[PDB]
Amino acid sequence: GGGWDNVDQTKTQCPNYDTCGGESAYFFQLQIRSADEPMTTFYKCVNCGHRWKEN
Amino acid sequence: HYAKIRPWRTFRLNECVCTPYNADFDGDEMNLHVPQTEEARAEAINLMGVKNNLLTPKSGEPIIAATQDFITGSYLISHKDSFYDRATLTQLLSMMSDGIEHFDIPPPAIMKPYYLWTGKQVFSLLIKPNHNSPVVINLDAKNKVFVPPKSKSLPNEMSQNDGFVIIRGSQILSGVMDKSVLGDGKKHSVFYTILRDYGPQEAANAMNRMAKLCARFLGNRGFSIGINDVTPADDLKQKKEEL
Amino acid sequence: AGQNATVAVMSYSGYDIEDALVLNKSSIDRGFGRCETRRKTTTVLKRYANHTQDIIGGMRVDENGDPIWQHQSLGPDGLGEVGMKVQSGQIYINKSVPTNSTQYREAPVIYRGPEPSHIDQVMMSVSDNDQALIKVLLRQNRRPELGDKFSSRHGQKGVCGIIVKQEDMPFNDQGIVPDIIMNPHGFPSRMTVGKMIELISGKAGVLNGTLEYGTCFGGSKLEDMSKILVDQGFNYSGKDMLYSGITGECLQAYIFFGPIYYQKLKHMVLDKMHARARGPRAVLTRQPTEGRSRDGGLRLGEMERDCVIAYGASQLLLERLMISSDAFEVDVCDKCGL
Amino acid sequence: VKTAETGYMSRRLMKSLEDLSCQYDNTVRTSANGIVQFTYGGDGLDPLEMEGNAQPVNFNRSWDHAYNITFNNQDKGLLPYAIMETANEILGPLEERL
Amino acid sequence: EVAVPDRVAKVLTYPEKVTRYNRHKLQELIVNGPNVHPGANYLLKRNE
Amino acid sequence: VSRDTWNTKNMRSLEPP
Amino acid sequence: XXXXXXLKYICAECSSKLSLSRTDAVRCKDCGHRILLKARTKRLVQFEAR
Amino acid sequence: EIALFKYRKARLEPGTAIGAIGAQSIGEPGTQMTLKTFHFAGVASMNVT
Amino acid sequence: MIVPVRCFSCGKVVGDKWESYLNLLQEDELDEGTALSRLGLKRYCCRRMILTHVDLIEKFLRYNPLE
Amino acid sequence: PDREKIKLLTQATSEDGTSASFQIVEEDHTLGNALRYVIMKNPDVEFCGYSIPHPSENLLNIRIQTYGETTAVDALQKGLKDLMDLCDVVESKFTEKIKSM
Amino acid sequence: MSNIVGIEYNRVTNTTSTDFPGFSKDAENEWNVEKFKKDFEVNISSLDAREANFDLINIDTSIANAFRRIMISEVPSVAAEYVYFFNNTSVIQDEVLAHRIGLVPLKVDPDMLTWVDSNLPDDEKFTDENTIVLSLNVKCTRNPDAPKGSTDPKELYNNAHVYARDLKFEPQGRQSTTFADCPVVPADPDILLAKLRPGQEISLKAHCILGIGGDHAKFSPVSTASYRLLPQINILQPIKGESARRFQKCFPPGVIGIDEGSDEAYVKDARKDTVSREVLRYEEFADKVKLGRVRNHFIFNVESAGAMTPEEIFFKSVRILKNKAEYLKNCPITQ
Ligand SMILES: [Mg+2]
Ligand SMILES: [Mg+2]
Ligand SMILES: [Zn+2]
Ligand SMILES: [Zn+2]
Ligand SMILES: [Zn+2]
Ligand SMILES: [Zn+2]
Repeated sequence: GGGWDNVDQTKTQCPNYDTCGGESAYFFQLQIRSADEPMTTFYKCVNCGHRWKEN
Repeated sequence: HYAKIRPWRTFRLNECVCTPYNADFDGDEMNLHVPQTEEARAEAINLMGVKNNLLTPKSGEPIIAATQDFITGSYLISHKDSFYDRATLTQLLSMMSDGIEHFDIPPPAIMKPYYLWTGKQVFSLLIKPNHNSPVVINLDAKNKVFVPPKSKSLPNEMSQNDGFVIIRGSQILSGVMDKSVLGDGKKHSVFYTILRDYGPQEAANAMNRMAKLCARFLGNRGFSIGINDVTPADDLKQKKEEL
Repeated sequence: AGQNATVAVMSYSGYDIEDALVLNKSSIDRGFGRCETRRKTTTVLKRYANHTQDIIGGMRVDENGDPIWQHQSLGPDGLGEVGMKVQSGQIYINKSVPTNSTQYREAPVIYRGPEPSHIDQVMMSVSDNDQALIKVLLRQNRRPELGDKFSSRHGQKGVCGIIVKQEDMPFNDQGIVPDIIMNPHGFPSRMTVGKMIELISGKAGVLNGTLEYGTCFGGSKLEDMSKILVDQGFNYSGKDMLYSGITGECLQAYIFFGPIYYQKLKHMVLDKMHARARGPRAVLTRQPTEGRSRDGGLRLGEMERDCVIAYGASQLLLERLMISSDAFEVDVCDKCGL
Repeated sequence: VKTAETGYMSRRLMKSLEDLSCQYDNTVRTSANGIVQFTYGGDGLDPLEMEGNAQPVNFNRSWDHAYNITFNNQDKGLLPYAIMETANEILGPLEERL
Repeated sequence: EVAVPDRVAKVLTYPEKVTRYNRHKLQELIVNGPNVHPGANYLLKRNE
Repeated sequence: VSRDTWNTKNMRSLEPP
Repeated sequence: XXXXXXLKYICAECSSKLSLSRTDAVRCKDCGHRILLKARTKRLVQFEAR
Repeated sequence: EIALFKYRKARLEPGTAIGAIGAQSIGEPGTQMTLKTFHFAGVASMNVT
Repeated sequence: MIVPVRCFSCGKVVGDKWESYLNLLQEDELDEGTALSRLGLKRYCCRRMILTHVDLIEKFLRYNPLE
Repeated sequence: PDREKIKLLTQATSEDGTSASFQIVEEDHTLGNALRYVIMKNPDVEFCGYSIPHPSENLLNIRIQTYGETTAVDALQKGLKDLMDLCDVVESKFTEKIKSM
Repeated sequence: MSNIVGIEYNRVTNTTSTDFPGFSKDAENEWNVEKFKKDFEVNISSLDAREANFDLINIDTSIANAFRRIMISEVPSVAAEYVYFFNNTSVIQDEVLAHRIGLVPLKVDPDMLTWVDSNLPDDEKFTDENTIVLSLNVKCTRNPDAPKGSTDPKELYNNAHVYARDLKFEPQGRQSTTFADCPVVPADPDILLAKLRPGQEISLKAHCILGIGGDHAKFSPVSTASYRLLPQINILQPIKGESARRFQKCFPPGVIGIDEGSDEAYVKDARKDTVSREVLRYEEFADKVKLGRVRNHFIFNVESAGAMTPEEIFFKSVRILKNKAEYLKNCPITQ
């Protein structure tokens, strides 16, 4: 099945908003840059599942 | 690029073209090469030129576009609370250009009690300074923060915030100047549309106009962050503690 | 190691995007960020098996009695005069090496520096093995310029993007003007609230006459600093109203204004600026040398070759990789491919 | 670890596609003149030149732009069938060309 | 565009050939010489 | 204070160098 | 009118004025110190007061 | 007219280093993703690389 | 090293107030804040120029090589 | 006769005047903003504004656009004279108050 | 709105002039003297030998800022430019000593020097009308009568501290007579130029020329020249009893006062007010107070470095603005 109910959500509209009106997106933050750039946040739309990284 | 001889000891570049390089003026060093033959020089400036490479070949989405402060200044100008009288508007346009561009001042959005222009008119003039300029842009775009209109039946530009951008005849009718409209990766960008419809030179002229305007405008307008912008409200403390 | 720069956290001049800083001219004039570098050069007058050793004589003159330019700061001893300037090409240690190591070939120590230095210490001594030892310290004052790196104890580094006149800088009611302007865009993503608290605590400390404490898990409480700020007539949040230096009007937003400790980092653009047109080449491969001190060239790696290929620029590939690196007119026989 | 690990991956991919170029007959061929693709992507379309979602033309923006460019309040709107006749008069010669 | 230091502009040169179209410009550059930026560092004669 | 100095004195320094 | 312009060695520890003749020694003559420093030059050194 | 012009302009040009462009278009995004598979905390799905 | 002649931000002369500030601290002791206010250092830039200065020249003179 | 101080930029100049860009060397925001204010207080001026194209150049391009009545050169001369009169008034008031006290 | 700069809790409003024809249908506020000449007022709050506080009333922000910028960066002053070290045996590097000497302000009045022309040879460039020569000759010798345990270097050694006063004016030709009544002296003579120990000497002379603050800060004649808009505090509804005391504590002590009998709070002196918006964070005076700033009322505070008087600095600034306007007007426009 799936336990996506237990995953941190946030209020972000996916890039594919015209196809799916998703106001929420699962996220997790990683610092995949040098320690002088800020952290990177990865997203996953709750309405389509489209993943993207907003950095 | 085209060389421009300057007095200091650094390689200076427009912040719009930092994204393809992945550069961030934190001590970054970049290598400059001077081609030595006519054929190599022509090939460089015609195939690898900045104007000819505003889109990444991996997806075609624009990659040379507004950076952080340019986006913020554009948003603050296009913000619905922004009203400018004639003197302020003409100074804004002169900073947008080098003072060497003709501008056809349109009729003000507000005609009584005062002659006030909105910042969206300022950006419409940024796109199309006068009647001789051929850039006529028609665009529909969603800003990255778009709260939907109060009803499902209402059109997208009736958003409660300025979250939907409408441009008709290079006249910005709604929406703020966002990252989704002036930044990279969006095929509904203003610069992407200007490029695809009128040429890399027109797109680059718009980008330069926007960069100069933002650079000269943000400092005089004032934009700052402090402890009060991150301090929680007193009610928030209690709400958080109980939650 | 640092200085308490008057910092206004605001967008300014457009030259402060992406970690770039705005530096006050006339703060640099008054000595803010002013550093210096001292470099030593050591030479040994080594004795040889043939009862011979190096000497440091020199300073020949011209027909008018003055020394030649190459020896303009050399002294009779043949070691650079303490306190005199050396430009590029001059000698500060006139060493000569024997030709049969009676006759001494010249092997002097020549200053190769884009900016002149000043001899500030010539140490004449002997090593533990009765061998003459010479040490010359070259000091060089350095103004903070465009591209010099600064940091602020919170991982917020960045080079000087522009240096602007004091009158163009924004000012407050008392005429206080920032030494450094740093972008507000560096705060939200890096999430350095410690830097804001440092600004406020430093402001309250300078206004109260006491150094404050920012110890981990402790330090001076923000409410106390805000109380000090309010007592002296300032906003509790450290946000003062400034006027524009170029328009004179009130800034429409209150500007985070106060002292922040800023450190000047060792990476100066004067030691990084390198450019080569033609010069020394590797003996084996006949390609440009690979060091800045050796007037080296910039390597165009496989990655840059791949990028130029993806552009489809065949002539640029040819010029960068053959014409401008190593072009050899070989003789090839048509009968035997040798 | 990613730095070097991914660095070779990109170089390796290039080594395999180093000599693949679109020919003048609209075929993708190796340096040995052997065919890899008879038409690039089965489309012949450059990914750098697609204005829509992986499509060459954004129909909605194109229609809006055309209507605004050619707008004139003094102009007779075509009947719904006449629009189709104009469309089939422009497209359809190109259609029987194939 | 890129803003190039005059210090590195005075070392990084372009080998421009003299034609009927740019001879006066190249003469002015040669007179300026290698120390004033709108100048020239080297000259290569046609028969040398 | 409260006395003019510019009226009496020729402002030589204000000439353009 | 107008206006015109405008071998002593030092012991490291004893601060004595030395005069090293032609190939004599590198020692201090007052104590056994082996470290000597050139004194400041006697001629003009000009700086911009900036 | 606009649609036909755009479709004609979208055609791949002969001589394009399309193989090299594809290699870089597949490799440049490959330098931004971690070699360790990072998952959303709570999915508890199979650990496919 | 030694107290700068002017404040970095204003240009107000603060190099003629270092010894007076030290004497205010030692003779007839005051708080640092009121000693800075007594000298006329109203602006916080001129205040920090004196409050944060580290007199390293007195420590460098302990190694004077031409005694 | 200083012919290198203020120049008319011919590429950014309309026909029959009424629109012109003037390049003034060795000037900056000080003269630029005051001149822009004074010129904007001229009822024939519809567009005034200056830009310093680059901080590394002592340069100032000031754009004047008028209606059909007068020319940009006329408006610029009028603004300069009016700034002169403004400074006269300020000087007179300051001198009077300094004398009085 | 209307000429008052709005001071809110989160933003500043009405920062632009809006006093030009074209702002509204009534094409008023077109430029004319005898209107500016009648409206404009000067109010000199105080005048000292080094500080001036005066008000420019009914003048534009652009003109006032032009004055301020000229004062800071365009009024000439005399400072040391070239330092010729005969001997610097101290611990401070020569370049550092030269910088400090240049930063020393000299009490030499301009208009008694001529601008140096750099198009001439060094041997003919410096004249008596052109340059001030200041010598510094100081030598540190251990004080033999030093008191027991007298750590203080002042009693331990002679001339252990170099001061700006140690710089001595060397009159050259006419200077001997022109500067006879006014020998060039440092405005601040207690500036600690250097600290020396026995055996260390400093011997130099400095050539002090006219310069411009925009060129180097050492030539700027003002410690700070700046203005502030006159604060305006409007009490919309009566505040009384103890909320009045709480209101009074949100301002500097002498800003607003407490009335006797009336017991209401009233604005006693808005000039003494630093705009901190401390009253705007309390949600009980939110509907009772309105903070503002008069946009065309400027409170200039000019503090001279010491060379000239602040009133002379301000007049030189307004004259500089007028003179550049006149020079530009007389210049012929080249195509
Ligand atoms: Mg970085
Ligand atoms: Mg970087
Ligand atoms: Zn979605
Ligand atoms: Zn053969
Ligand atoms: Zn000794
Ligand atoms: Zn200060």
